[PDB]
Amino acid sequence: DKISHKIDIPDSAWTIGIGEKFKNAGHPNVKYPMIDDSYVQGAPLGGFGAGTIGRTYNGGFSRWHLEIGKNKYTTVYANQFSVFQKVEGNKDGVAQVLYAGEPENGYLSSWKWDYPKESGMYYALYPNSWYTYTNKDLPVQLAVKQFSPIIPYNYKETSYPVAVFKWTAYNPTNKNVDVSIMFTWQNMIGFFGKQVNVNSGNFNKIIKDKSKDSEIVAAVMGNISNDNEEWNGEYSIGVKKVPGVDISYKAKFVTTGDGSDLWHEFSKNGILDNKDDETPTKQDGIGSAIAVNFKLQPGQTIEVPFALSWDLPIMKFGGGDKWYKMYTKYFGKNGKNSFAILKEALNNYQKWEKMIDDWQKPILSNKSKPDWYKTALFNELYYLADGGTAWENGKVGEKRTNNMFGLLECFDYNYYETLDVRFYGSFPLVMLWPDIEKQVMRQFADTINVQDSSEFKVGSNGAMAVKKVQGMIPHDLGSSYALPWIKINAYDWQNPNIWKDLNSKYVLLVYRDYVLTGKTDKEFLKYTWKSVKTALDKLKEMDKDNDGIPDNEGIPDQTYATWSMKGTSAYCGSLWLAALKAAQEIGKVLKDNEAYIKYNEWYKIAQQNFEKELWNGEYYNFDTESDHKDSIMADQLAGQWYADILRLGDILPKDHVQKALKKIYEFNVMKFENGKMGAVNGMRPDGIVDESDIQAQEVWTGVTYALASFMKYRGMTEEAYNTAYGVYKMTYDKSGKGYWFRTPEAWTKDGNYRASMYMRPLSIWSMEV
Ligand SMILES: OC[C@H]1O[C@@H](O[C@H]2[C@H](O)[C@@H](O)[C@H](O)O[C@@H]2CO)[C@H](O)[C@@H](O)[C@@H]1O
Ligand SMILES: [Ca+2]
Repeated sequence: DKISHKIDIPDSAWTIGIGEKFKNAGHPNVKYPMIDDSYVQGAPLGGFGAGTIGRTYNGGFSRWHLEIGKNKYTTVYANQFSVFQKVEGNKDGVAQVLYAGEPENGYLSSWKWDYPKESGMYYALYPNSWYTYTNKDLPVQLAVKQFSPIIPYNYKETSYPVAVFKWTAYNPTNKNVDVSIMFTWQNMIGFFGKQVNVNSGNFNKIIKDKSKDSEIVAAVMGNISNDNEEWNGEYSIGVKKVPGVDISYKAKFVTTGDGSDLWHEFSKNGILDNKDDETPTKQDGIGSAIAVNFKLQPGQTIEVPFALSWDLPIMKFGGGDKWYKMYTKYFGKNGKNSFAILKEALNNYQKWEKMIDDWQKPILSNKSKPDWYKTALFNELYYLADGGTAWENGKVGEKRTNNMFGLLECFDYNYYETLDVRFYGSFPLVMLWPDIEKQVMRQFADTINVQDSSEFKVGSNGAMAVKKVQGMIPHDLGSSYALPWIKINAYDWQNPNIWKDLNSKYVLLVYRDYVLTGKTDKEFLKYTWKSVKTALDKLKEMDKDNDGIPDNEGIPDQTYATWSMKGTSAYCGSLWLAALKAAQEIGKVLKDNEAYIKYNEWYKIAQQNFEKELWNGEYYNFDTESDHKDSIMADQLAGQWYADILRLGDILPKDHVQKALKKIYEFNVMKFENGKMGAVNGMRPDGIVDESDIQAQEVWTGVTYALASFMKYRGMTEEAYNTAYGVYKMTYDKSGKGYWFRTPEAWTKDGNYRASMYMRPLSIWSMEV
């Protein structure tokens, strides 16, 4: 491995061998159907709202999120990098596809498949990933750095449907070596969004752009149609010329054939025919090929950049709504702009690299933090781009001031911006992309007073209920199978209009966003104030016994729905206390003196009653009226956790909070599988897991990272990192269950999971407040 010294892979990068098998991978622990795409994953490529492409550690372009809100796992085998090498003075060379595997069907059989094991590594520190190629039969060693320009406080490049592949090649041998690197890409127009004739009209063309300081050669893969539809647009691949390399290309080869039309050229001398065949296809799959060839003298290094772009301007949801994607603001909406995007990337990727280094460096250079934590902190951010992200730039067939945004809860539970989940999972947005965060919360503000009197069938019991109640915050802002932003509350399994935590979390989220963006944005507080007051006032009406706190009703009425709460609960109670104190402070800032006085009286009354009803001398009871009331909940003081973040001070006595957290650490962590798997949600005071409901027996990844941050703020440094460590281990480590780049909501004692690719674990960013 002489190539690793010649590139800058950080030590915290997640690593695995190319072609490595993994023996202990977990699977779903529920009886209903649930996604399991295996452990062959990688860091995604593509910006926010662009649609993402998951290239795996084996090198395949396999996890497709280009259809916004859908997860499609299938390797498009034609999409590859391939290498040709010949030692100078030798008659023949070798050619090899850089993919640890082979096609299932008989297509592309003439290509050299099955990149051997123990011959290279994959590395990932999102948004960067790397492949190294160190193979006995390849004299020249190769590495590629691949990324998309995901940059905090940048809402432009961060949106781009683009990837850069910066190759580095080094000759450690005593002889000159001829080397070719080739990028193949299938014309994927019609891969989604066409019932019939999936390839028909597809055509490829070569573009050459020589502009003194920059020669670029690119294949543009489009369609003859000018239909402005979900499926139509362009993919492009290309390369920038550098000193000492020459470029060759093949505009059209058949992907639904044996491949020899391309391979017989490339495997001969690593040089292609430069044939520019623009004729459309009818039934055959087609693709393009871009290759560079060069000669490396002994000890010589060369760097050559490739790029990939996809101009697919329109997203369509299942309800029929068609929206333009965010990036269209910068490149246009007509779907004929893939080359412009690619050219931007090939001429600016070095700037983008430095911008990425600039925002990672403060964390990476802090040597007081262990590398494992950085691996998790950065790689968890995969979900921002990969979570079915929707970022609109106008509805198809119409100007507008704001660009609505949606991140999914997950693909199995296909709901945009699920509020109770985003309470934990929105930390990276507020901290790194605050304008997006604020926009999402204004979307929620705008839903508060919406009334939908028509009824729906509640799935868990069968009872009918009102869709959307005035003054109650929605569970979500819709589904990709229906109408995001328009038809809210797509979730019907329970009735969110009776939930006791959503209104509180909403208020806490509003004030969080003000506090963590510098306490300067009064306009944001003004925009949201009516909704805040309404939300707390409607929740006050659910106080039955007149203790000043909303009553949980012993039925599904909060986040932990099936692990029911009754009476005053630690969870909803603490959130209520914190929300009231947050409302007080907004009151003071906006000079709404009556609101201030009101919420202050409500706060003091509820605070006293909370302490009296729930403090047992060691921790806070789960609730007042359940069968499982003395259970130790991991999330018992969620309100106080947010109050620390919001700099709202002590809603509960310091001494009591400290004891509760020590108890949670002693029990929920260290008495659950030796504290190597996170915090189990519920534990009985006898040191046995609360078995009243499945949820209680689950570790929730995002709850645990949140709990770690809470411990950290309260000076429990060792406990915080030990708690978080178990979540890292399960996700990323060889001893875990192989959930890298698909971190689930939950696992049980056995390490099997529920709901892979989940928003909540983004809560790890709360540890950086
Ligand atoms: O995991 C907590 C999370 O649950 C989500 O509801 C799931 C539920 O967990 C599952 O048991 C059921 O079969 O499916 C529903 C989705 O329809 C819920 O969306 C979240 O609010 C909650 O945080
Ligand atoms: Ca009450």
